[PDB]
Amino acid sequence: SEFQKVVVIDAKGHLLGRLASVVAKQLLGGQKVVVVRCEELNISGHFFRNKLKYLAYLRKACRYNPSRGAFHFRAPSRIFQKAVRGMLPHKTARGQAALEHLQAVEGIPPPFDKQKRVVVPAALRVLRLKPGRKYCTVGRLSSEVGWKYNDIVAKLEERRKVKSAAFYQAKLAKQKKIASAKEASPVNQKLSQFGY
Amino acid sequence: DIYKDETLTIPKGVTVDIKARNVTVTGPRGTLKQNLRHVDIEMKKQGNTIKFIVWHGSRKHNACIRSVYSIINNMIIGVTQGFRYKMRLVYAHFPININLTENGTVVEIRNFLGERITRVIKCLPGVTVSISSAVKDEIILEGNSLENVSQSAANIKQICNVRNKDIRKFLDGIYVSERGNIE
Amino acid sequence: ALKEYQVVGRKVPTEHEPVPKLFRMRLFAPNESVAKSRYWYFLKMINKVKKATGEIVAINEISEPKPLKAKVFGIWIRYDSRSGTHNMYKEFRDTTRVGAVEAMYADMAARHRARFRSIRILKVVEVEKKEDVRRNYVKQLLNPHLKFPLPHRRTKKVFAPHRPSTFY
Amino acid sequence: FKRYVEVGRVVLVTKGEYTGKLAVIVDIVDHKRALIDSPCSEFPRQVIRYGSVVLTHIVMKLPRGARSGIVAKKWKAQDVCNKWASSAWAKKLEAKKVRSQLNDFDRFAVMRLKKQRREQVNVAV
Amino acid sequence: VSLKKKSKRRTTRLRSRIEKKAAESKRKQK
Amino acid sequence: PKSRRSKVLTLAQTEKKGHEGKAALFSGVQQSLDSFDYMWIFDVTNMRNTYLKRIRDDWKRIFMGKTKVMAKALGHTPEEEHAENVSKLTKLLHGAVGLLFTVIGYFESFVQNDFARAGAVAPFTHVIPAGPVYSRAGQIPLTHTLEPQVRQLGMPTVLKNGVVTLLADFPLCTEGQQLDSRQTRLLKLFGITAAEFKVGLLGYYSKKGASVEFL
RNA sequence: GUCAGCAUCAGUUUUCGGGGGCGGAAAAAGAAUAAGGGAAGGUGGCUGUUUAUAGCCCUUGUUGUAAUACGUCCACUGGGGACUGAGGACUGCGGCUUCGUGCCAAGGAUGCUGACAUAAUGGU
RNA sequence: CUGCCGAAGGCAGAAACUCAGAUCAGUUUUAUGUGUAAAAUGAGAGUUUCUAGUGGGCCAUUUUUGGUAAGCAGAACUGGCGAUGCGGGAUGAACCGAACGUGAGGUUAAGGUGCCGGAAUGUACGCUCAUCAGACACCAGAAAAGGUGUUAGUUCAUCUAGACAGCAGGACGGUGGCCAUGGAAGUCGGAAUCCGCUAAGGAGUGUGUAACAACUCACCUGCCGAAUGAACUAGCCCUGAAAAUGGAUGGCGCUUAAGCGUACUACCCAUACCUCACCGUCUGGGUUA
RNA sequence: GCGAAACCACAGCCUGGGGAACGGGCCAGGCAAAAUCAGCGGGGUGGCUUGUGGCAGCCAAGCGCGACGUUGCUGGCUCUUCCUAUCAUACCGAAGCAGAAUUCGGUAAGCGUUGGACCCACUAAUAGGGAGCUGGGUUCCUACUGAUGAAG
RNA sequence: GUAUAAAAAUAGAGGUCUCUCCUGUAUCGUAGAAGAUGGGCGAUGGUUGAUGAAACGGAAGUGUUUUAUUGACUUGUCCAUGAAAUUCCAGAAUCCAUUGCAUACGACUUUA
Repeated sequence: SEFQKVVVIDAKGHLLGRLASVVAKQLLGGQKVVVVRCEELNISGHFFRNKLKYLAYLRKACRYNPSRGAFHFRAPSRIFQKAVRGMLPHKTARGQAALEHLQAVEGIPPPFDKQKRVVVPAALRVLRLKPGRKYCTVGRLSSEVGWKYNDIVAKLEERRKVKSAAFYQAKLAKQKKIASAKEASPVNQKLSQFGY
Repeated sequence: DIYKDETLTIPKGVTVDIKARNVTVTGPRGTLKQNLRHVDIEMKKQGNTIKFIVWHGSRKHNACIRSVYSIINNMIIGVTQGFRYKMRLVYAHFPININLTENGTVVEIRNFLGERITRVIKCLPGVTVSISSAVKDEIILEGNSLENVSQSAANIKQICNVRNKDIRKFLDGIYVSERGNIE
Repeated sequence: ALKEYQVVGRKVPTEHEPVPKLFRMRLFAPNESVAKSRYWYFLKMINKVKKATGEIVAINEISEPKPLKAKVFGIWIRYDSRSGTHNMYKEFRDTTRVGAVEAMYADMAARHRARFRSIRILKVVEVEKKEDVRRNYVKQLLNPHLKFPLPHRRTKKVFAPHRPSTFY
Repeated sequence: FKRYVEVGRVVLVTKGEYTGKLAVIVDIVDHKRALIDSPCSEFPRQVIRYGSVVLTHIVMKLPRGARSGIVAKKWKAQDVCNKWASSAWAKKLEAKKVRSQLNDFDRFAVMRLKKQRREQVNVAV
Repeated sequence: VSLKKKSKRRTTRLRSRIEKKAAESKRKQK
Repeated sequence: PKSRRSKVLTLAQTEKKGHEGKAALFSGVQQSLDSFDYMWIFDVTNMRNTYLKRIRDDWKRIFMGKTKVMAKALGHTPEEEHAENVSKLTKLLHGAVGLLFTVIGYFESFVQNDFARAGAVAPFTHVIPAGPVYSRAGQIPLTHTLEPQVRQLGMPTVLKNGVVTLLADFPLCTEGQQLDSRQTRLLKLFGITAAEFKVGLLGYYSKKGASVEFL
């Protein structure tokens, strides 16, 4: 709980509204936020109801120049951005600057796949939803509302998980070597009465 | 109620591994895998018995215990004795032509009420279709998954359906005649 | 919170009634003032004794004799509903009569939208006999081999670095 | 690793003025509250809800509704104290407590000591 | 999204008219 | 308002007595115990009501009520039991057994044949010829007008040209095999008299002898 | 002249901590220890029973005049923070002091120190 | 330009003088029946005289009669508005607080504490899943009610003499009772609807048959071992119709709530309350050094 | 090259609300990027309501009423878009539906719903409604559409 | 201190039949006149800078490893010097020209 320049949030298993509210409060506090893996955000309510909610959202359009009408964004990252910006005073310079401090992406791009990704417990579905309750996935609602990049993200995420697993195995082996040398070192038992 | 329980005793069916609601039951006839992630219940296995346990579950969630009990029992019955569905081809004037390809996994049907069309189905996994010579125009679907065999049966019956004709007189179609096990 | 009180009272003695009878009621109220008013309206509706010509002679808070023993309390109450009349009898397992009454008030406000003034308590009695218990959930608690995992585990320090355990 | 709410399960209080203390469940009052005791004198008999405590893995034989006197008697007989400490979980908790009790001079002691721990970083080639 | 055909929010004349005519209903039943 | 199974009702107007019927049966059991003689132990079997009426005809009464209801009314303990040494007789008293007043030779010898029931074993391996159905399995010198039986059979038969025809022969019964409900129902339409009513005369609760043997 | 820091005060105020009484069923509990009673969600023993190779509940005695808990009070006390410094010789009401041009937290802030002056404050 | 006083649906003020009073009160007691008379509390009370402005209306309140599908109309009192800014109810002539000099600090009211938004993604117990949920606000128009949605209750039922259900079986014989008919055997159709047996087989609950026959229940026996059923009430939930461009619990959103109900703390701030400084008006004391 | 005038509080996007008058200013949202050109003229009062009539009697779940029942009697010519309460087309269920043709009902507004003097033809059908013009009858700016256009 | 990269479930995960989680209050790092000048003792390590070469990383590759050569500093431990009156916080394109696949004028499509 210390002020970092950039917080990378792995949005897997989170709730859209709860994560948006927490992020919107951090941006007004003046913190750069990168919400990666937005195709895994969870929304309460069963999938058919959520798709009806979204398909009702498409209905809002101008009767003159739908080019000026409401802009319906189908990407899961843009869905999260719409949720976040609705919780911000974006009509003012403060809120407009706050939006510039948020980077919502699909998947985990290489500039952010090699950085620690914290999670928000106040938005996690496992901790915040009663078991036995129906929910949906934004990355699934997006595919059946118009989003057309689901397959590429899934493929590029399988590659990323494979590479990350290889990296962790190498780091775990090095950590095992360091861990083995730990008790071999003597001061770790000689004067460890301080609790370390 | 605090503790609602169901108990299942396993026959000579070898393995009933239940890792993470993904049951993989291996028996003499074959191996069936099926997922239970849709429900949240305890599966406590001891000896030759499995206990499906729900703590503090509501009646809606308690409706799923016996359902899980039944599907696991049906899976065990499939890996031990299997399932066999027997249909009789019913035709009044036009004989119905049946073809079996890729060892019974696709059925092509012709001449149903004088059709020039070819109605093709692909059977669900674990199902094989054969024609029995004991009785004429007899179709048999044999397999291990009751759901797959019976859903294959429903697909045959619904695709061979009479349209815009008076069903009180036009009796042509394919119907399920007997349901049972291989042994 | 609530405290159980005993209120003993009588009308002011006169020539007609030199020795008025003494009326004692066991009732629950947050404080003595509410208890006295709670008693006075009860006395009005049961025995038609006016508040003006009466007086509260004794007020005594009562503490639970054995607050460290789990008990089962059956509560006979009367409800004012749309029809203005209903009778209910509930059972609560708790170590204190006050807590049982508090649980009853919370449950009734949760279920039948009942308020403190709408609920009047007839009798709160202890049921020591297991057979005399009527409620199945109370009997479930009274079974000897009761066991169950923790329900509703539910678990500033925002931005946790690791995923929650929410298990053992 | 189940941690069923039994009669006689020892538990670790995590919320309230008795945070960090060790108790044992004597009776299960209801779905959401229970009665606990402990041989330690500073912790009195009381009824506590399950949201203010985490169950441990140690189960000790204990008749239902027992008084604090024999609860201490059975606790000492089966040696529950220092059986909880034998678990690495208690070692981590007490290590955190000692680290919290630590001070600036002794923090500088830890400074030097862990520097001497990183002294070696010796790995066989 | 509202996900409704009729708005759940009410106009000020409409909300005021309820207390106008709900009271008259009690007057009539009296 | 609640997901509960519906309880349909009809206009039979034939409600039973229940507890009153049980009390009447107990009173009748006491009267039968107080009756004169012949101390029978036989109430019913797999035989039909016509067979029971025929057996009751050779008597001047077979009646037991609910089984073990008369035994409960009599009482396992000899003090409650009206007869003597009834402690061992109550244990043997199970199933359909009851008293009568009119015998031994007729019960031992006269066993009229009757249609078989499920659970038993067929006396032979009954088979049914293919093609048109035979009412008496070839013993009729057999109308095929059982058109509704084609729909109500479930056997491998097709109603062709207004006549129920079986595509292939189906063995209805097999020797040494337990009789199932489907086999019993199919054999009901035919002449399967695989039954033999019997009686039990192990002992007699005589007024003077009071020797209820277990032979 | 400008801006600061600290100390001792006065007015207002917020937030922690300790000590001590006094009340209730002179808390109720509880512990320890003597009687009797009852049993279980029945332990050892042998589904059924009555502390045995676990114990529980009820009443009484005792340790006792126990503590705790709450309420309440102290003209008992220890800290932390913030806003304000109006008035302008002397009286007055008071406490120490032996009276004392005596001193004092007693009819409204003084004391010490630092930095800057081409900077800082304040105005536009 | 500033200050002070300040209405009206006979008033407010000015001047002239009474009594340091029992002299008055949008008040409450006591006594007699809203009237009158003679203790509480508050206030200094007053009389004649003249002279500006106004004499309207909207909203709600409680007392009645005439009323009707349905609202509605006419009275009396009461206040608010009008001359009134401020906090809250997303915003507002009539809703909840609060009556306003310039400032500093503290504390609140009403309403609130997921984000927009200052304040607990607090604690505790329950209810609810809605393929057009709820935040609504006597839920009053539709409103009378429907639902195999859920949770609680109230009143009657059987139940280790074996409960409900489930499978096995019996479910009969006079009799195809009598008129009725091509053909009707319990079941096209006209009154019942009796009897031998029981533990029970209804002149028969439905299907079906030209007629039959066959199956089923409603009625009993075998196995099986514990609770089960019926009628009502309460809360939430669905439904109880509504159209015409995009669409609104204020928005985003929220489902162990950020919805509904209660309980307990903590917290947020109005021009309101408290302490202080200052400005002005009024009132009172003193002032020939 | 010459060169006006009317008009002018200030201006200029829409949706829902702002008790009304909803407006452009206020509330909550969609949105929002200089400078311009040529066109065309748009912009200067119940949460009502719907499909089932009036009088009398008999019940009677229940609280003198009493529900359903039950019985008694006499304006037209062209135009953008939206709603479904669907005439046709698509797919379904029921019916003496043998076939053909057809009736009713469900999802369904994607796409059509004409030509002539209620009449007579065509058509698969000629379904119902919401938000520039003429006849007989009384004695600037903004929008829309195209066209350029400085700029990281 | 601009320090920390598996994945997945939560009615289960991972490690060697056994063990661990039950939150980062963790781990890495952390002295020095803002990091000075020397002396030893102990280890071949750490910080690594500079270059020089290998491999890897394409989702926005914002970088990763591997080294090599060296120049450094090497708190690993133990000693000696100086700090202060900072004496109480602060090469292209376009115009002119041309074209007619275009065109009110711009623009466009060609030539030049």
